[PDB]
Amino acid sequence: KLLEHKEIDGRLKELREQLKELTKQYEKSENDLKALQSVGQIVGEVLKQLTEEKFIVKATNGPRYVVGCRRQLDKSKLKPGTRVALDMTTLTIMRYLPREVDPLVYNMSHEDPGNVSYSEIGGLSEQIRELREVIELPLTNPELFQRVGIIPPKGCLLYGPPGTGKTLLARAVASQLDCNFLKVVSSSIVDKYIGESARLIREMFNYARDHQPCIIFMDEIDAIGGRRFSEGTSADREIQRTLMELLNQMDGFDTLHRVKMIMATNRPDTLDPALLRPGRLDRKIHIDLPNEQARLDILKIHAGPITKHGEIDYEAIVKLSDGFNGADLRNVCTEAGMFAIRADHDFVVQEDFMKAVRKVADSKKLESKLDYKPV
Amino acid sequence: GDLVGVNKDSYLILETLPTEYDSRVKAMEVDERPTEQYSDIGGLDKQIQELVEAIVLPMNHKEKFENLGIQPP
Amino acid sequence: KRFDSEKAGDREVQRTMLELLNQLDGFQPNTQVKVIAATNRVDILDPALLRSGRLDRKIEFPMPNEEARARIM
Ligand SMILES: Nc1ncnc2c1ncn2[C@@H]1O[C@H](COP(=O)(O)OP(=O)(O)OP(=O)(O)O)[C@@H](O)[C@H]1O
Ligand SMILES: [Mg+2]
Repeated sequence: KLLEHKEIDGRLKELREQLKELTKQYEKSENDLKALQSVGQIVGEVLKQLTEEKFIVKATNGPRYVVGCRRQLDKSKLKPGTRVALDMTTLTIMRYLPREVDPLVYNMSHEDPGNVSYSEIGGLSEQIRELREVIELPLTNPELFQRVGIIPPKGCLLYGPPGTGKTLLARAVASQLDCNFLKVVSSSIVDKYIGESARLIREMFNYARDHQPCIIFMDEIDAIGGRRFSEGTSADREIQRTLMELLNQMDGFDTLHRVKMIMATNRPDTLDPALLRPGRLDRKIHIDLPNEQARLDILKIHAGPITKHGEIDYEAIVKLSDGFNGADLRNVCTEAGMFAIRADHDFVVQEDFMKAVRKVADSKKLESKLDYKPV
Repeated sequence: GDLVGVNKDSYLILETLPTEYDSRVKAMEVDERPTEQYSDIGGLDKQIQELVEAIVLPMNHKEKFENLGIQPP
Repeated sequence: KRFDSEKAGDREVQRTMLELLNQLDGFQPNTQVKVIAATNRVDILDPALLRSGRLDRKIEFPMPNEEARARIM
């Protein structure tokens, strides 16, 4: 009846639907054209101001300039040492910025998808308490030590034979504590440039100083913590330079506060005598080979989840496995599972454990049995 | 730490590039697969069986492992 | 093997070896790549490389016997 406009109304509706996208496209084009009418600014550091309108600033590279400043900008925030942005054609102060954070330190700040807890580690229930006595209680209830009249230690190191559970304990501590944490390997902070090696460590200590509650953990300290050579070769005294820089950063002319460090190595003979001095590494922690009860605990921890069948006797396994490690017992479980894999079975019998123990036992003949102790 | 292409004069990001790898690392990947078969090796049956059950097997038959609760070597 | 000295030493290769050790097992577990290694003199090799979690299975190749020699010929 009144549909004389219905066709034209539908045409108008379709045209409006198209105009919606045409206006989204016009907006996108407007943003694209607006964005491409700006330029960057150089970054530098202020040193001091000569007069009301003249400052002297240093870029990231060498050259230093005598420059002016913007009129509207506040002049009460420009203390020496701050970071500023300058125009690229007139070199005038335009804006001040907060302190830099290195991408390396940002990556080091948070990298831990693991979620290991205290239930997965066994046999060393005393050393874990000894370690937690350093980094947990003083950071939360600090008036007790002040009441007694002492100061809690700062750092500690863990040593022992390979594969006794040091990095695992460090992972558990890092994954079960609510505080800022840094994780790094000592062999990944070295590069061929002249000053980068000693700059990275200074940067990470500055970052730790900013966020006052932090913990620093460095694995394989023997990479850069070795003894200092006499009549040594070139390209090797740079590592020593980094070493004494580190020795000065911790327990140096300026005191550290609310900062703790953890180090791990499986042979502490080669460490410098100055790095082991009390006042820098206050506590030495030993993680020795497991005992019979410790071996039984580790076996019960690792042999649990497997789809076992029949009756199991851990006493013979404990008696046979002597001088083993946690890795060795995990290997025993894996080899038992492998013997189960052969003969086409889907369950495990204690005879597989008995076979796997003696299969693992003879592979230790070709491995040295030396033990090293710090001195 | 990302790798970006920037305008030469205005200094603005124009596109994002894939992560780059060292040439020496890239040059060590195999291209022409060898043609040697298992049939031309004699007197090493135990070694072959022990090696194949730890490398090839955990790739094509992983379902045989988690069904038991054992991690591969 | 590593060692201790005070007149001169060899430490760069030891640092690369330490990084290689850290790649296997270490702080970050890896479960997508497999490692095969070959050598012909084991007594001069660092014990940390021979740990059970880092190199799990160890295979030894004996000299061929009579039948193996005939098969090879
Ligand atoms: N007490 C323990 N309880 C359970 N597992 C343990 C224990 N000690 C060691 N392990 C085993 O050790 C394996 C790896 O050990 P870890 O990485 O801690 O070695 P490590 O002692 O730091 O040696 P290194 O760094 O010198 O090679 C873990 O996967 C775990 O199964
Ligand atoms: Mg470790």
